[PDB]
Amino acid sequence: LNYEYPYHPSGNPKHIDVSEIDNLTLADYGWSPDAVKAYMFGIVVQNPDTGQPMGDEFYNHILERAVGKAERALDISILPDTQHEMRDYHETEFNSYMFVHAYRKPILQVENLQLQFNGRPIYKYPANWWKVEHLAGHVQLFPTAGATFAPQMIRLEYVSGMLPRKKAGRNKPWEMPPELEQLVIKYALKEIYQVWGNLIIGAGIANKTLEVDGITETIGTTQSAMYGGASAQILQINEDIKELLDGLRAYFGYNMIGL
Amino acid sequence: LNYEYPYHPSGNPKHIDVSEIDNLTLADYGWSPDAVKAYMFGIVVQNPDTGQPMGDEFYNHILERAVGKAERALDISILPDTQHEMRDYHETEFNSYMFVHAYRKPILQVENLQLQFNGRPIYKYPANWWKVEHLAGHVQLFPTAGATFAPQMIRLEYVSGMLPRKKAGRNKPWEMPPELEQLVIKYALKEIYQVWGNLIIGAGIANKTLEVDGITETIGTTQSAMYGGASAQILQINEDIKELLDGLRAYFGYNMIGL
Amino acid sequence: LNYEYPYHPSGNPKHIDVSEIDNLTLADYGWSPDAVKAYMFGIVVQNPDTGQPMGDEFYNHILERAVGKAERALDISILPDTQHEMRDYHETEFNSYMFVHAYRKPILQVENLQLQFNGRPIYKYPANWWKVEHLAGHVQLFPTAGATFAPQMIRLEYVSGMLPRKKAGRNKPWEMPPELEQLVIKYALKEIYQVWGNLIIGAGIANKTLEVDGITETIGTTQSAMYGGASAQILQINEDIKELLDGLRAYFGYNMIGL
Amino acid sequence: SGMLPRKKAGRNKPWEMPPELEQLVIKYALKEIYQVWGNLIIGAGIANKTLEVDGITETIGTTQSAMYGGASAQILQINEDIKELLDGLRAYFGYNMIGL
Amino acid sequence: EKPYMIYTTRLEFDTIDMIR
Amino acid sequence: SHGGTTRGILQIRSDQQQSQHALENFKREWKSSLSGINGSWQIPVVMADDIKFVNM
Amino acid sequence: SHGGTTRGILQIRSDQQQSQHALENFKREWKSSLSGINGSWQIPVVMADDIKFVNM
Ligand SMILES: [Zn+2]
Ligand SMILES: [Zn+2]
Ligand SMILES: [Zn+2]
Ligand SMILES: [Zn+2]
Repeated sequence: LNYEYPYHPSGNPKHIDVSEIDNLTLADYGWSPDAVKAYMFGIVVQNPDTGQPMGDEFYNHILERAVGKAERALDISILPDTQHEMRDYHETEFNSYMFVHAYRKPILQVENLQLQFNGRPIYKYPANWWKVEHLAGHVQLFPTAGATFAPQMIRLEYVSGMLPRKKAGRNKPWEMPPELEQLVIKYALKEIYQVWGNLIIGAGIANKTLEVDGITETIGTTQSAMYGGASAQILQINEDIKELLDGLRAYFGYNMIGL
Repeated sequence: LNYEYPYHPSGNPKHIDVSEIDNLTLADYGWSPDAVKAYMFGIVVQNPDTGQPMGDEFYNHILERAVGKAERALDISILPDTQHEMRDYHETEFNSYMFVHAYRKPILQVENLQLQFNGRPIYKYPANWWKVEHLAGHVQLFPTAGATFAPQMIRLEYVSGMLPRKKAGRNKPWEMPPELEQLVIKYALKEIYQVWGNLIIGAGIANKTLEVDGITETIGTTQSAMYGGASAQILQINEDIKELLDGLRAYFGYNMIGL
Repeated sequence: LNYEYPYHPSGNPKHIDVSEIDNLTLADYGWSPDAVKAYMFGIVVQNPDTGQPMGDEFYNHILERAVGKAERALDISILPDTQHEMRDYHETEFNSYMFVHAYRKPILQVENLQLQFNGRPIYKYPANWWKVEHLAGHVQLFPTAGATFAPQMIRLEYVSGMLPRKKAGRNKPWEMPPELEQLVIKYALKEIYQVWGNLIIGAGIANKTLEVDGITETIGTTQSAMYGGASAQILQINEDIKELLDGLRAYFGYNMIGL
Repeated sequence: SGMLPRKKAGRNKPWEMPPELEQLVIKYALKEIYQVWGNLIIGAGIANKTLEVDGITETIGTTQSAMYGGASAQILQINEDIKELLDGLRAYFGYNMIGL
Repeated sequence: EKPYMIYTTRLEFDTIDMIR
Repeated sequence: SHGGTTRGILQIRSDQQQSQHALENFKREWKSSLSGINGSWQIPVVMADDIKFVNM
Repeated sequence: SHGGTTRGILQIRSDQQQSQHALENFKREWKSSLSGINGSWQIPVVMADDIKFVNM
């Protein structure tokens, strides 16, 4: 075997280059204004004072915040980032093959793992000892060869995040599931419908009739004193979000810790 | 007996060639835009400002996400893919004829199975020992001849997925049930109905009346301040989905693990 | 006595030839587009853009998926197919006259039963020992003369399915009950009514009035903002399905297993 | 196995069909025939109609509605009759039992 | 390979009821 | 010689009963994890809608 | 040698589960206040929506 040093092919296979984490963008995961507009096919949002359509700056803003919402509704790291953690010694888990659970998951790869004292490395574990479980967020060592805890004894550096899926309809444990993309889209779309619901009719109108010289024109709109113009669409989007979240909260597990 | 090496006819019969997993497509499973359109016979989805029909790209996108959703509502792998797993030693299950449960099911075939240490094979189990239960996702060995667990001792490679069924109305345990196709269709169709429900009528109109020079028209639409135009169809589709999911969650079993 | 070898007249009587399982078709069970159209007597489904009636391809498609649904709502094999099973040794059931429960039922006939080791037959049981209970799905032997379980010791081949009934109003335990036909029909019909409900009126219309020069024409349709055009028929079909399923879930028993 | 048709009016031997089971089977058929017929009483999918032409005016309200089909009432009554008959017949035949 | 990402119904009088 | 010694029934309940195949591979999951001395102190985790044991 | 000696499960429940980070620094709040002889007679105050302990 030959490999780039930390990335032992069995225990810590390389999944991404540290150059690519700066090159990946939201558009590479398919989150783009065009996708939102596709879900709003046959609708256009434009300023009634000017006819100007809504700018892609707003779409990208909403998309980035929707990504943040998805990254907090589930205890996951969606976008690749380098994580540096200082973790505590605990006797039970240290005896349990040096078990540590990362704060962020999935793990793309582990970059460094050391035992240290006042920042001095006391030991540097050989990379061939590192065992990584990517979707779980678990790291262990399997060596080839006065108190129960102490603070910040373990120094851990790793890359968290998810890669874009390589094939249609499929994902590896380190690849974003196809439906989490749709969840983020639904979160963005739920905001866009709230914007659009103000512009179907003049402000604050639920009904109008206008008649001139016996020509009569009359409208009942979807607005009402209770429900906004986009009420039904938002309700449906919330149902879809509920189904998607149930599915994804089955894919990622329940959080647990041993006291 | 003679066979291609890993695929012992009794314990691990070959069901697919590794060339075909690249060639299979959504269309081979009967997921196509036309299969969706058949369920909306007599409707067209059409931009009221241009008369252009919606492009099939959106149908394919929705289908690929609907397959992802179906693969998360049920704990299954639908489309064929090659899975590589490093699995932990557990004493009870290792003593239980080397029982391992695959993360993904059904198993189409096992490709490799080895016991290893830092990537070195410690032993390679003869293929005639491998016992596979395909729909369950179970692998065992039946040999011809200081701690309760250890990480990533077992190396398992296999193909998960389902093949398209060979006969009408029938499926083998490694073949897709006819009703799961209908489930994926219904998932796509729910989204297409959400799109189309905005376009049946002028946006945000619940009632209209027009009177001009002795011609009078009045229309009440299915749109309302509470319900969108396609509410009814979506509700019925949700009922069908619920029935299908109950049936399929009876076909696949309840998940269980021994702690 | 003289018989074709496996089909001992007492313990394993022959009910079908292995040539016929390829010749049987859905139409031989009476599932045909004409039957569906008979239940929709006095209605026609046609494309409003062309007047073309709905094609029998769609009816046969829906029928095949309805068969799949019926085969999953009940734990039964409707259509004849050859099943090959590898079954585990369990000490209690092996001592209990070599009791095995087939995964699929009814049994039309058992084709092979052997005890084997790595695919080598260790013993071939004489066909005059085989005892079959067809509707239960049970096979036993009544010979004329270090662990509690082991994987895939028993090799069993059999034909599952049901034959079309020979007489009006009657069925043998291996013959399809007359009402399961009607259940499959009702499942197909529930889809056809969902298609038809879109075409009774122009899209999205609940009410219209049109008046020209004092001639007045006015319609209230069965569509509404909540309920689809075929709501009532689907509700009635669901009631009928509930009665049929209760009856058939009394005919086939509750599933049970001994741990 | 089976039953013979009864030899006297209003009476059955234990091997003869009860008169009410005939009515049960009739009611089961009739429920389906009413489901068919309930689509045809009126133009398909019409709940209300009004027509006015040259001083002739007609308005019709049908038993069809967005909730209920045209034969809903008859089917409901037939289901009540079926329920009564089934209670009676499940008193005539006993509860199933087995010794384990 | 790559993931896909971006009538007739007539009103008429009942003439028998008109005769009645 | 003749009795039922059966301790009780484990009632698992959900929207519909498992297929026989599902139930037999659940029996394999059970016995490979919990039977005999080898399984003797493990506890199964099960996520059914409700689980009951009836003492007979 | 092989058993689960675990006394029970402390079920804390709220509208959503804590993140892993939150839960690990809650473990630090716990052990720095309650573990061993040093913590032996202190009682935690917790204001979760509901708290339950399941005896196993
Ligand atoms: Zn975790
Ligand atoms: Zn399982
Ligand atoms: Zn059974
Ligand atoms: Zn009896």
